[PDB]
Amino acid sequence: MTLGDLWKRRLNNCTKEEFFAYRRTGILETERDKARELLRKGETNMGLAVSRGTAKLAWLEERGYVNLKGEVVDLGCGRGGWSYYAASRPAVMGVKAYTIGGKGHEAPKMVTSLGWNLIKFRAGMDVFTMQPHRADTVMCDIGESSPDAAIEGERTRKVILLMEQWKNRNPSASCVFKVLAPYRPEVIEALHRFQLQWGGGLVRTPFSRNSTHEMYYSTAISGNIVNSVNVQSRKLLARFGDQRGPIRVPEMDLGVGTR
Ligand SMILES: Nc1nc2c(ncn2[C@@H]2O[C@H](COP(=O)(O)OP(=O)(O)OP(=O)(O)O)[C@@H](O)[C@H]2O)c(=O)[nH]1
Ligand SMILES: C[S@@+](CC[C@H](N)C(=O)[O-])C[C@H]1O[C@@H](n2cnc3c(N)ncnc32)[C@H](O)[C@@H]1O
Ligand SMILES: [Mg+2]
Repeated sequence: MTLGDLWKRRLNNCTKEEFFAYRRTGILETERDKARELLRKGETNMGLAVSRGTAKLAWLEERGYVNLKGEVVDLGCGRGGWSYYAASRPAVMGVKAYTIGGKGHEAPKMVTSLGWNLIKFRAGMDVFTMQPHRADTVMCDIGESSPDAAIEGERTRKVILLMEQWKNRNPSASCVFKVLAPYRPEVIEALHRFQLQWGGGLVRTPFSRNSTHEMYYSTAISGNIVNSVNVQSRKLLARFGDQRGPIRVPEMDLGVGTR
């Protein structure tokens, strides 16, 4: 049993009020008041982020932890926050975005955010059985939360295997992907093998809530994986009891227009 396993158990044991306060203590949170209503009413001429994912990927790019370029593939695009971010980057020439959709899953939001015309969305697509194709940048933000850490570990393992398949097709592609449950043993083993062959490392974004252990793997960074995970598990375990609120910041606005 790992520190992350203990964190998950302590999380599940919170009362409702305890969980709510812990979830957001000390986290950066974009102000989505305007964006949320525009999307709800069906406004398409908007550059405000379609989800909280946009600011997360922007942070990784602005830190130099990812370098989005060329032909990008967004595996599990959901509402499209990462696809719209990538399409706005001058170094990106095209985005192919795929998501399963259906009951309980978010379909792409359709807006004129800058570079929208460079995105090809395909909903109703399972990426785990889809054959890889050529790409310069492979992104994947898949990892559905579950109160069961063993399920979260298996979900994470499937994402890492997907990334190995895309790297097999594209050995030189840059990769950025969510690692939902990085502390599980089969996840450590799989990440170690990934890092051995492809380089990379893990990083925690400041927008990720304390109710998730998610870390992002990128081929553009480095770092001992076990040390990265345990550092994160301890920061999460130490935040239990903190009463400070979230840190509110403006939502990303990418502007509108074609590229
Ligand atoms: N103690 C407690 N734990 C909870 C509760 N709800 C969720 N959790 C735990 O927190 C984990 C993450 O919960 P969520 O924040 O809803 O997961 P998410 O993927 O971010 O969900 P979205 O907000 O829809 O994006 C769950 O897998 C549970 O382990 C709750 O009401 N009480
Ligand atoms: C919420 S999204 C990522 C958020 C996105 N990066 C953004 O910025 O809006 C994760 C998506 O992956 C989708 N997904 C999960 N499993 C999938 C699968 N096997 N194939 C395709 N899409 C999948 C889920 O429906 C979900 O919408
Ligand atoms: Mg989660």
